[PDB]
Amino acid sequence: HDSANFIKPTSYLAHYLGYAWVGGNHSQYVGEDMDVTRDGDGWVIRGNNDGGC
Amino acid sequence: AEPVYPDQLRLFSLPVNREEAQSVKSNIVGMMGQWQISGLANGWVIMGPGYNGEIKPGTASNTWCYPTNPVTGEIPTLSALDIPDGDEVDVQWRLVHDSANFIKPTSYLAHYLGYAWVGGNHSQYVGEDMDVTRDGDGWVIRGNNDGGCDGYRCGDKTAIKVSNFAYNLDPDSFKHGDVTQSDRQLVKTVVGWAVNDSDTPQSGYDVTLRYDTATNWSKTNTYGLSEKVTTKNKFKWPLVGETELSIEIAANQSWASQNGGSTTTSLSQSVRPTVPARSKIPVKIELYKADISYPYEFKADVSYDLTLSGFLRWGGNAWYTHPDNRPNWNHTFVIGPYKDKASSIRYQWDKRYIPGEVKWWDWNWTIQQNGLSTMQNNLARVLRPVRAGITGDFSAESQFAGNIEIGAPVPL
Repeated sequence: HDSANFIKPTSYLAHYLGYAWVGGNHSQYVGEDMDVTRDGDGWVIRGNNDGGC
Repeated sequence: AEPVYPDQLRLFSLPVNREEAQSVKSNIVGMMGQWQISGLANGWVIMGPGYNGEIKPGTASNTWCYPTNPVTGEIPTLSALDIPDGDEVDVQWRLVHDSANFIKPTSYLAHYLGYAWVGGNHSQYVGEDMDVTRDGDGWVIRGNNDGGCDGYRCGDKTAIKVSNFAYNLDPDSFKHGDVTQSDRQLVKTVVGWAVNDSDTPQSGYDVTLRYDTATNWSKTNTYGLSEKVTTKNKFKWPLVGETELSIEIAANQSWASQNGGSTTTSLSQSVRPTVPARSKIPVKIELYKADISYPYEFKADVSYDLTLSGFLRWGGNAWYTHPDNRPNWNHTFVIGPYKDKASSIRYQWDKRYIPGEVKWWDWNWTIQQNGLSTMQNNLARVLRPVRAGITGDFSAESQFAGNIEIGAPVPL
């Protein structure tokens, strides 16, 4: 849940390597508007997709 | 950045962040009417049901807030309950027949989680008019049902079951008494001599006796196929005359699979004497099977398994899927040290801030219904430590018993 030391650096790496759409629908910037969830024994971080795009 | 405990959230109509709102989103959105909209900090808005909980930039007439200097709401620790000394069954009897320190706290927990009819027919109050009985190796506590009652399924009362007691001994307290033997049967003996005709003491001697026993098992599955072609003809041959000739060609395939296992028990004994110069020493070893018995005592901390069994109320219960068809439920908690997540009250309480961990009981629901301090005080009593002195007796059949002897030296 740390934005400046985890969520943004990781999002930029995915972006620089060529992964598409690394961000949510309420911001035009990389790593913004990301949702965090607990899933089994790990965690999943993904852009928010409740609105349109 | 920091954990958010939903019981601390306060809505006003005169400030929670976007990141905080998302981590406990389903609690905030649950506490909202359909089509309602409320504000968050820094220009953000959280929308209620019907908008599916959407968090977007915007404004609102009212705001979700979280207090300055919040609390964690941990379960308090109480001092230990002392039970007068006796054997295991006497100590168990004293615990389950205690009304103020056992029967009522346990009854209230079942009630707060949603179990129906936790009480007898001669009182309108929870935990009153309860009967206690001994059943096999455990105890059963249930409301008395000899008179009549009035309510939907009022004859289907909830039971509280107590079993699987365990002891954490104080390291310096354990003692045992005389060990006695009976029904002794001989397995084998050996006798012999160690002889030293040198001018120095010698310790290089060894006599060893060993006895082993074992069992085993296996299972096998076999499948297969076969194909055959045959031809037959008649011919006239020299001297022999008409002959029937038959030729057969065949092939086959087979597959098999096996599983198995075994167990072995082994016991051995040795004697290794030191023998003086110019002397000899006799030795002897014996092995028997025997029934073994002895008395013991110690001081310890008492733990147990607590099981709740009944049906869950239609109007609301704490099971995380909140069923409404009045199903029969059975759940076990371990009152004592941690073993697992499903059975640990402290684990589940402490993790109530993470929605993905709520797989059994919903403790945020119980707080909303009864109050935070209500639930803290009830759980502190349910989990209170218990101590007692224990006396008892050990017995076992067909165990091993032995004897190893080094005799007096004889000069050569």
